[PDB]
Amino acid sequence: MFKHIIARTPARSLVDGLTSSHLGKPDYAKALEQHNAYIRALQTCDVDITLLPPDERFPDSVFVEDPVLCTSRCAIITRPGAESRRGETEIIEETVQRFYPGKVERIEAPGTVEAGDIMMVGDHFYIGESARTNAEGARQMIAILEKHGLSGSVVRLEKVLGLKTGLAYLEHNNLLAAGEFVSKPEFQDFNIIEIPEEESYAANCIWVNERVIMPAGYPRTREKIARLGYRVIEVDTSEYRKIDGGVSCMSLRF
Repeated sequence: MFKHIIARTPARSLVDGLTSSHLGKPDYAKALEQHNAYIRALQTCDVDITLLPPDERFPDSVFVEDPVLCTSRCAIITRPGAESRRGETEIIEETVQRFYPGKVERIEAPGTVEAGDIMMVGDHFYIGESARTNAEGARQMIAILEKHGLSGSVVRLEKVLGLKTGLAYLEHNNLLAAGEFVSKPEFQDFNIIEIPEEESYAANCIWVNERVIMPAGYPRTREKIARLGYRVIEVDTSEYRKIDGGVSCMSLRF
């Protein structure tokens, strides 16, 4: 159960975010609206929201998910592989302090980590290795998790750019899997829910106090979720999709 959410308002320089596709550039005017709709969605999940102001110096700052990992025992300020984002950790640490007084950790060079590559299952965190999360980084992470009585294995990435890009743990041993992940050994004791190819983007959803927020326009996937009896909530994030961003990326939940 979550009691807090953290989000940051999209910067105008958002059009110059770190994309890796020819999905086109995002429309600030439209993106700013989707974010709002996003927040209003969370306003109905019995959590209190700490909405941070937009910082133009970081296009992708709206993706607070990556900068930090928030656990039930501590918080780990990560270290963004992408340097244009590495500063984001500093503009959020104050908020992190307020919530985790005296219990704040941080990744030190040369290792790097982006919480987007981490999935939280119970007290275990799966850390998929990517271009953004190198071996050293992940190592320190598990090191820290262990320090505070927590665990964290590692997962190997074939196709997907980030861990929670084809996965989503909706609690109750329910996993959303797309692409490779569907048969990845590690998650065979989970109620793997397959996401069809054309809808692989909906593999990135978030479970919030029994409600489940997902991108708008992915019916099939949507169906399966309502199936399980989750109060599904659709939010159009198309403009974030343009820069590999989704519902999980846009917030910290703890």
